[PDB]
Amino acid sequence: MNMFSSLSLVTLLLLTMPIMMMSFNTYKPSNYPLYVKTAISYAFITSMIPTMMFIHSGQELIISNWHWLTIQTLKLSLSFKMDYFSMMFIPVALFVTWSIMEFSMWYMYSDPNINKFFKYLLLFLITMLILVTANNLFQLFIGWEGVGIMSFLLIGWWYGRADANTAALQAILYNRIGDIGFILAMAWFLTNLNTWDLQQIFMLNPSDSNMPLIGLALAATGKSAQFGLHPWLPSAMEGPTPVSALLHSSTMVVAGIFLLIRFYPLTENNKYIQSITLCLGAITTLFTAMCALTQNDIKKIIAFSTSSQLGLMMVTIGINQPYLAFLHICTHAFFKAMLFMCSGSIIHSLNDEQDIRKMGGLFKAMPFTTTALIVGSLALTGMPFLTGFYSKDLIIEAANTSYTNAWALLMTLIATSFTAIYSTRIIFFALLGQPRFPTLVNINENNPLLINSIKRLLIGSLFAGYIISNNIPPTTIPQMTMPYYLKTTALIVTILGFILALEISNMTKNLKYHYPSNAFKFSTLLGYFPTIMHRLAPYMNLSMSQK
Amino acid sequence: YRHSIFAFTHVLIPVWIIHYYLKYHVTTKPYTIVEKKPRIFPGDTILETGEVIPPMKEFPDQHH
Amino acid sequence: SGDHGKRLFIIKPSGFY
Amino acid sequence: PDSWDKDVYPEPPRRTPAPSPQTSLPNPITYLTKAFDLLVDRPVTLVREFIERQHAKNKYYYYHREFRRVPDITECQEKDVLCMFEAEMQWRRDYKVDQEIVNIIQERLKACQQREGESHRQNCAKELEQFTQVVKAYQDRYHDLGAHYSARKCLAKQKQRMLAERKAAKEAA
Amino acid sequence: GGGAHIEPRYRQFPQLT
Amino acid sequence: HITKDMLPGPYPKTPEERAAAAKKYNMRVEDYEPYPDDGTGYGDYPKLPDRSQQERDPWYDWDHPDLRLNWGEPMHWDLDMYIRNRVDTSPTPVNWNLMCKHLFGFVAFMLFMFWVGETYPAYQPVGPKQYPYNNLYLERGGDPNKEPEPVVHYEI
Amino acid sequence: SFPKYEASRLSSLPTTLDPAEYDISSETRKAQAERLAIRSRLKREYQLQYYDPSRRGVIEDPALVRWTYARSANIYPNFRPNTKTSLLGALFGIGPLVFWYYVFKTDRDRKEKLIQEGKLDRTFNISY
Amino acid sequence: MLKYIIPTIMLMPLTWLSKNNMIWVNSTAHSLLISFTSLLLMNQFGDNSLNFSLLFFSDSLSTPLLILTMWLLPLMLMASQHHLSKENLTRKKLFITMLISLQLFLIMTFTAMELILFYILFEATLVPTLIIITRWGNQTERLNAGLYFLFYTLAGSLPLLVALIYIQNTVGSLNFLMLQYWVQPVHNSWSNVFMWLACMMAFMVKMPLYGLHLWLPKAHVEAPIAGSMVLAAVLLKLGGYGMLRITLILNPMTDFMAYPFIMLSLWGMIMTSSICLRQTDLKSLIAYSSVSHMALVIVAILIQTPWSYMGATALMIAHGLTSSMLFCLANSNYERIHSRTMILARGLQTLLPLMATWWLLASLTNLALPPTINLIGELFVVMSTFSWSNITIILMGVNMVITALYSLYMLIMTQRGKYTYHINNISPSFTRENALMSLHILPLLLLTLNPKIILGPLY
Amino acid sequence: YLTHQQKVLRLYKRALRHLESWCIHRDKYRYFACLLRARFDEHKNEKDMVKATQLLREAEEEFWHGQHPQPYIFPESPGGTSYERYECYKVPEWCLDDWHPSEKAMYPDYFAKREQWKKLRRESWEREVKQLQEETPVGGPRTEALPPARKQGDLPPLWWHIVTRPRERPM
Amino acid sequence: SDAPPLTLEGIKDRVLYVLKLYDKIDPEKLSVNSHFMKDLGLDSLDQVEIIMAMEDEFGFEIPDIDAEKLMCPQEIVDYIADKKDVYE
Amino acid sequence: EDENLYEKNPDSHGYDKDPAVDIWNMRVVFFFGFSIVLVLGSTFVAYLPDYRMQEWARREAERLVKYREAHGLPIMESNCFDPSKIQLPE
Repeated sequence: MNMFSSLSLVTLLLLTMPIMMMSFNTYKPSNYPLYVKTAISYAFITSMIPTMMFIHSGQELIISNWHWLTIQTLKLSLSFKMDYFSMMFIPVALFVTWSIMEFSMWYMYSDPNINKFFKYLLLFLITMLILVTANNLFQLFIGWEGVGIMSFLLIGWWYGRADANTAALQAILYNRIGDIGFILAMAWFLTNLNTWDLQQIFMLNPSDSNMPLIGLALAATGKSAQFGLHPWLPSAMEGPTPVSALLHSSTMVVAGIFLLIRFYPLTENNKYIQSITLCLGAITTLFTAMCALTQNDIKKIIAFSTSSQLGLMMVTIGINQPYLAFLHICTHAFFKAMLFMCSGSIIHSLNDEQDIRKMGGLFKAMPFTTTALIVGSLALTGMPFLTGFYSKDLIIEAANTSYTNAWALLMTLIATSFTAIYSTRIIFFALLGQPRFPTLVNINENNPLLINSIKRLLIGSLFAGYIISNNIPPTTIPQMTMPYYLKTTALIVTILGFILALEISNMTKNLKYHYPSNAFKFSTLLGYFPTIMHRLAPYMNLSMSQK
Repeated sequence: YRHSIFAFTHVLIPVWIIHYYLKYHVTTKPYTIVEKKPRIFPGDTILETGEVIPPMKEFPDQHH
Repeated sequence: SGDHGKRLFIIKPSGFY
Repeated sequence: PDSWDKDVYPEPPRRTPAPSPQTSLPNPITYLTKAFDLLVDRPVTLVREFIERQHAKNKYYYYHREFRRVPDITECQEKDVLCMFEAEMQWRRDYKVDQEIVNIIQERLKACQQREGESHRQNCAKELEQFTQVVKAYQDRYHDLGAHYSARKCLAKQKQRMLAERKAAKEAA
Repeated sequence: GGGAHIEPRYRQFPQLT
Repeated sequence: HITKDMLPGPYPKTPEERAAAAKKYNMRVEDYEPYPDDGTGYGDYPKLPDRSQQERDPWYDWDHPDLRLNWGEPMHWDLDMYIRNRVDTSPTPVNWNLMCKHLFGFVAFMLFMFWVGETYPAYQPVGPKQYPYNNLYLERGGDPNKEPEPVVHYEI
Repeated sequence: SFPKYEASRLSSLPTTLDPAEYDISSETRKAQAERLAIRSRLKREYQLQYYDPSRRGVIEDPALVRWTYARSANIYPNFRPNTKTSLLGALFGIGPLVFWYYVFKTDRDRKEKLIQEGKLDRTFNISY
Repeated sequence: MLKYIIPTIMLMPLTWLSKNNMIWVNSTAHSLLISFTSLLLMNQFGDNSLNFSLLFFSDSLSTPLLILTMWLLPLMLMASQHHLSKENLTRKKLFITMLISLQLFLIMTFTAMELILFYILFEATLVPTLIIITRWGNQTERLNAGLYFLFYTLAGSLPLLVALIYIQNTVGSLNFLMLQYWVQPVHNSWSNVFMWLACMMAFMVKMPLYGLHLWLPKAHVEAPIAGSMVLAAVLLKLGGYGMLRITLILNPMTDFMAYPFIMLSLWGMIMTSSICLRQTDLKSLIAYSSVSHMALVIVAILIQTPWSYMGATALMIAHGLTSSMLFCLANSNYERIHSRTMILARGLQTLLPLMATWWLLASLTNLALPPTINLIGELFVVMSTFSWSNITIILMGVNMVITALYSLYMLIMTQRGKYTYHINNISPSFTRENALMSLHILPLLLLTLNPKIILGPLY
Repeated sequence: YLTHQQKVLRLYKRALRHLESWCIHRDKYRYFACLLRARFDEHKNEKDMVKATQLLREAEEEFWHGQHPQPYIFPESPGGTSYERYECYKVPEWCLDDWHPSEKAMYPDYFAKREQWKKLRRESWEREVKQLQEETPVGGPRTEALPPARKQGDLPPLWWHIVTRPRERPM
Repeated sequence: SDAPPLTLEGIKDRVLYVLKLYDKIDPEKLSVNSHFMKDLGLDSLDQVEIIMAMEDEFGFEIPDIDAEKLMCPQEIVDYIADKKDVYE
Repeated sequence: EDENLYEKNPDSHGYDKDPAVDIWNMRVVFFFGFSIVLVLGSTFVAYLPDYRMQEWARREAERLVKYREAHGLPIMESNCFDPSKIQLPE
């Protein structure tokens, strides 16, 4: 109890003091990169100690060490509702970023702002930990905005770059719209209810709660880069891959989902709200993946792969399966983080290049990357006995085995199919094929941390899924009875992608001509959403401002 | 040494510190630290009371 | 760095102040 | 503050069952928990046992001021500020505390939601009724006053509700 | 800083370690 | 410290006013033209094509390279709006009139399908589920005083 | 099969697709020369000062100054007796306000009704 | 409050009789000591305020401004001596003397227990303000701004002056405490309509409210660095304090009267906010920041709910610290590039490493970075406003979204990009500048530790 | 305008990359590049100017319906990832004079060599302009050409800024 | 980027091999001063292929004008080094 | 005219061209502000006793909750004042 409580919050307080070393003290120059990483190393180990107690004893304490304000009839405090989500999730973010931190030392070797980066990288982790452990909206909101500030700076890391400045703002602009739903909950609860801490809402259990959830859906949209608020996520890849991997492919864009899990009790009751969530998740996953099949730069495909995966994460919320959505995000966090790191090997290998039309033949030149890029994609593809299967298979069974909307439900089968369609392109174009890389080739991965970092993540993509799926508590019903074609429709339809995709891959070498397809230009340009929106609205506000 | 020095200063010290804060300032206030109550299963004995939960009913002895 | 000499000059504002 | 009296912040009795790990694999928590007992509970407690005497050696007690009671706005002649000065300041104290005791009533309801598990939807029914009655009373006391709340407007709120009910009873009579 | 552990190459397949 | 007349002035009501006007702005009178004379009264500043600064090729060397502007150039009335990050009108491969039509059709179809889906949702070939204890009415915080109306599920 | 690109307010014609470039004449070689030759005059003034060994700070640009000085349009332009700009320009900006009044006046009065009779549940309506 | 009044006064003899070359030495130290003593006013109580004598009184609503108010004065002296150095001693002391007087004319303004006294002291402030801008303003090009001040007094102060005097005869006295027990309902009648406007119109020009804000942007073109900081730090808040004050005797008539202001206020935010984008002038956009921000405060007062006043108290304190810092930040370029042009200079991060930090650090608070006090207030406005009418959320939603635009536009347009080639005088940040700026963010952030003080008497 | 001749070369230069983008594979692209080469060779000998006008018009609309939505771009050019990605690391050459003597004294070799740039900047200053005065067209330069030096060991007019510019990769 | 530095002399042999990989460029007619139009007999169409080959040989794009004026290897050598800041 | 200060007094701070005053003015500017007004000023607020009766409000909120339950009294009656004292019209 007391050990569980103390060890719950030691991790966060462990991280803070290193930051103080940048204001005070000049103790240790020229070691900050390695120095900072080890905190995340120790953070994961210590954080697991409550987890192991949490698993065995199911101890979900609430800790409010300091009171910060009290207004008339509403009382604020710095509360820590140690619950299911953070106890299991936090270790994932800690270790998933562990590889990134150690890897980032070599990736950003030439940058004089490496200390600033390491300083700033941890600062984002600070936001998420309090954000995830936040027991109240106000405490939650502070982190809910904190990531955005770090999100902007880390997106616009190369402040000289013209697009990076806009790109970070572009993320911001959508992010601002997200909080609008958030505050509505804050306003709705104080207005209707009389408190913001998550406890009392679940205590009162509102009978009629339609409006605040709409805000949650809207607020989740902004942070989930969903359809309608998607265009910003692709533009955030201008930053360093660790920025993209750590934030926009592992945890940052999943916060919108995170809260929805935190507020599972309310969304579930009104199935209409569940219906609302499915419509966004259904339309988003189909569109996000659909554009990925065309884009040239690998990082663009990677970003949409998370975007399409994000759809399933929301979709699970639309079916009243909270802890399962939690699983997919964590399982997704296991490997999708690795992929961008592995793709970084391609980026660094080709001297900072991403276009796959100058890539190929790295199977023998970079087998280790081919040994690491392939592994993660298998779980993404839905391959059995992988971290994706331990959730995709289990969740996909719930996709068609519960009261659903047929038109929206069909969007689920396509989504899984399109998930693997692009995967063969990356491997074929980048790894296999004839050598398309330029004449001066600098294929040399002779860096220790890269090798070490790739090792550690490869463990998670494989072993974790069975461990977690065989170690998580029972919080729902095991839905195992269903027709076999419905049982593994993902397996039935996932392979169909291979058949058509492989046909396309063979059609790549064939010396046949190129045809401009309306389903290609529309899907290649991202369905006109960025270009039309990035040129219509900006004129209106500025042009009409003078009036 | 690096691990040990940092351990005391940044791990053993704050954890000691957190203990006192909760152990004498946070808990002493009502409804400050809450914990979801332990689960109860058949045939478990209590310590504060000394009482024991009933076991479950007679299962039909299915093919299991 | 990777070669003898080839140490490039550093131009910056006067940070002494 | 010394500690909480049960009649003020009542708490449920605690019934933690005796552990029954039927497997032959040792429970790690026994060893690990002993470490925290031997590493964090005691040495801090060792310091704790030292601090107590130093607090006790040089002792001093600070008291809790109490406020007498004086006639309220029911007994003040028009524009007699000096007599009214007591009532409003006295009234501000009355309201000020009553704002908190709504929290305390909410403290029992909030905590009972969490500690009591999934049966919080059933267990804490008394806390709800303990809570609903006051809030209806509370809003009847200090609601619809605006930023310039005052006893006279606070009283006038009673005047409008009483003649809303007094008449209503006569209407329903 | 090991002293040019691997040399580069011109149009050749880079050295494998 | 520039001469008064070298600053923006009233509309040149006659070409002779334009002949001297274009000299202040240094522009050839042929291209120089003030905005239409009306109550608007922008003055006599050049009415350049309302376009995007991005158009000027970056690889041209200017005195404001990123801004891609030459020293002394007559600025744009909406120059603060037409900068690189702000309003841009770079040509696209596909027509604006077509792209807007193409985009609207895509969405206009997507919404319609959902209504049909929401008007024709999906349900597995099964009836309603069954819960004993009259739907756990008492376990959901029901009223002890009132007996829930029994909802008994028989064997089947 | 390639229709001429259809421009618009947010997407204009390319220079290459402009027929004026396919047909360039002597008078064009003066219009072209005027822009280029004139571009030298301001180039000559600015260049010498920028290269000056003993110049520190900034070099004033009257054209940039003109535009900055051109943003003070308060009383010398436009006249009160206008029916096309003053009246028409009045609608933009003021209309929403009158629109908002009915929006808020209607909505907020509707809010009072329920309180006047209890049609609105304000059970935990403590703060306000 | 004599303890605070007199020490400032003697600073005037300090300027004249101090070592001629130590006028900057003594002033800051001697003035600074007063700032430390400023804290003593915080001996607030739960129910009753702190009332000293028949003239001066202080409370939660005015307490933070007093402590805040004096804080500015040393900074204004700091920011000025660079360009005042150009001035001669015979005419230099003329600059300090006026500033010292305005401190007396301000602290007493927020502690006046009699409205006329408040009005009187409040009125004189324009003389220090105007003479600061006019005689020692970098621009003397005959902007003809006399119309606005002519209009302001005609429509503002003068009707207000008559308005006040009318009340005293009827009720009996104008002591602010006395009205707390003798205020009477103000029924809807034609006469009271005109009283209501005069009792409110004067401040709106100074908040400033929408439609009356034409005068503020032009000021910072003329006013030097010293004048600008106090204008938004202090002078703007005068209206809010008075409006929060006088509104004790405008019930229930204020309800219907409020709507015409509120729509201007609520709508004005988005119009004012987006106009920030098209402001080519550094100081104008910085000025525009105040225009949109204060509009929130006005609405909070008009809705007149117990929660709302807390936000204004927090918001009023919050903004003033920020913008006052911003003027110096942008002005810091005016002392290097000798103009206010935003677009002229860019990429200050490389030539001024630390300076980009301050722009980053201060910009966050403008865009309401949690948990900074700025969001605490701004958010409190949203909560209170939403109860008034749920539809109000949208305007707040868009305005905040817009807020991030200009909050980062200048931070982008100036702290990044290629250094302007022909610019070659970019000197390292000076100690005066480094320290002077740090005085702003520190207390602004440190207030986050104990925001309770700036929650008005409601808290 | 670039005259008729340049436009084809600029179009032909740009045309191949997009073709390469769609075909991608070197052997495949090399095949249809020759087929693309087989086009501009046919119209290589066209003489009648109006005849040459119509043909190139088609290469605009025809190219407009062949352009790849995502063509390959060199990172260090517009449309490339590495554009304006290292500008900040370049530093003005005029910031040295503000250096505190502590920083300056660390580099005795540098500044002594710098003095031969400032000295070379000023000693050659007066002569170079006089070179341009007589070499500048009357009433204003017609074209933006910069004449070279016309003596023994003479710096080109207006040379300081171009030469004294930073390096692509300074650190 | 580890440390692959470049030298003025080194670019020269790189240029030739790109000029050696040109089938039309006879090995015995390949030299530093071999004007493309005259000494090698390579026209604008031929030159662009070399420049295109060069662009793939150095990982930097040459603009439109900078590829036209290069009608001999020396200009390219005088051009590549100036672009890539090569001094030694 | 912009006579740069660093030229006259390279060891200056930005205040004056007098090294002693620039240093001394620097000392007081930093000292009183950071050393006295800032650091010490922060402390004063920290230990403000019962600011706005915050501490006593809670402590008295204890007894009444004890007393109100101790005798079964409703924790807050619907009457803020006492109706019995009041004498309404009609």
